[PDB]
Amino acid sequence: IPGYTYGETENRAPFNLEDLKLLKEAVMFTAEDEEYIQKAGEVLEDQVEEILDTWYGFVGSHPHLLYYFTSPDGTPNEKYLAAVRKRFSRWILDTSNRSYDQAWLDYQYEIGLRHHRTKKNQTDNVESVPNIGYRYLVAFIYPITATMKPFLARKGHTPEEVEKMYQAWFKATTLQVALWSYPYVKYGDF
Amino acid sequence: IPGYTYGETENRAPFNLEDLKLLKEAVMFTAEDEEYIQKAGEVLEDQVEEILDTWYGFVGSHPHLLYYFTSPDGTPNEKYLAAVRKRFSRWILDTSNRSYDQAWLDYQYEIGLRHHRTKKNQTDNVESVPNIGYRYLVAFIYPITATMKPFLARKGHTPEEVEKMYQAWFKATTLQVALWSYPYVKYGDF
Ligand code: HEM
Ligand code: HEM
Repeated sequence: IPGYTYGETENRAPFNLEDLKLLKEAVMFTAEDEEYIQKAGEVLEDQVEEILDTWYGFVGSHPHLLYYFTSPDGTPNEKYLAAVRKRFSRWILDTSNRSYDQAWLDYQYEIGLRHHRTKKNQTDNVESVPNIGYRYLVAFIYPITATMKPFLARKGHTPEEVEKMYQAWFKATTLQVALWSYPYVKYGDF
Repeated sequence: IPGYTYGETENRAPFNLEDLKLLKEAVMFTAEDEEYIQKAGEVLEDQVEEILDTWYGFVGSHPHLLYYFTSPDGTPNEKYLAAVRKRFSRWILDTSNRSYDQAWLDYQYEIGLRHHRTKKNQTDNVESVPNIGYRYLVAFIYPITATMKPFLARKGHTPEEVEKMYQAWFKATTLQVALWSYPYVKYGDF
């Protein structure tokens, strides 16, 4: 997967497992969620192409969102979209299947950097907008969860079990966006 | 309510109603959510004392969270806790009842400043930790929604109605924390 460097990044994250422990506590994430996030992964894995179509369909319906994938002429850079899409697809699996350990934290730092002006447009060597306003990274916690919700019911568990996979995904997505804030936030304010 | 200055803030927010419309789109908030957030705060009005108890009970049971309300010697400042609790109580109603317009936006900027080192500890004239690390503001999107969830069902609405009130609360909470990122974010990166 071009551009995908999980576990082999150039930098160690500026946060460690003790930071992660304390943030899991803030998001109410426990060993029970670890179990249900894996089950979410099992439910979602064969539905990935439909998930991506649904996700990028949302992004594409709003010009000020599609904007972050645009060439200077205001049109979508289709090379950029395609390349990112393969890494997003793998992130769905990573969220479900990776241990949230130090290597995981290292890639969380890398993903933040990539949304931020620090590294945006460098992975795919494209000309696009320099920065994704942090306001929308936070905003997107909601649609990520709303996108996944229908797919978690299709395979075909009880409302009680679906709710647990959904709640685990919500906690896991919030935790990640919190980490991704690091390069956006004024030094010492994170 | 001491320190509560809604509609009476010193400054205008660096964001406007056009920003708010674009952020609402990013969190999938529509006229349909206005109706159910209104209903939510009709359901929640009666139960605010129990909600506050549950909420500060979560904060209180994690030393690194209770931390943010502590005096320099490490002990919780009870004056600070009781005063802020009155404004948080009002915020529950404001989220449900206020029209999200320019004056609401203005109070959003104020709330973010109060969590940040810019205005933390001034409203109540207390001496406490200087800054709430932004990682936890994002993290708290989760427990805030989890706390409201049980209370939204207790007035005997249908499961689809409860779900709709919850999803509206989730959208609205996410929208607010995105706006509160303003004083935390590197100038120009928001
Ligand atoms: C909950 C919030 C979000 C999640 C879970 C998410 C997910 C991801 C993932 C997994 C990648 C690939 C990372 C890699 O390189 O391995 C990525 C990159 C990217 N995302 Fe997001 N994203 C979020 C917020 C946003 C927002 C608000 C936008 C704006 C439309 C956006 C647009 C992009 C763009 C343009 C890239 C390519 C950045 C680059 O040049 O490297 N993302 N995103
Ligand atoms: C979803 C995220 C959060 C929400 C919805 C929220 C809600 C609120 C509200 C409504 C207020 C009072 C605003 C006013 O003055 O009218 C407040 C203040 C405060 N909150 Fe939060 N809060 C969040 C994140 C956090 C976090 C992570 C902490 C860490 C414990 C925290 C602790 C405090 C403190 C210490 C104050 C007083 C700040 C000051 O000195 O003015 N909050 N919060």
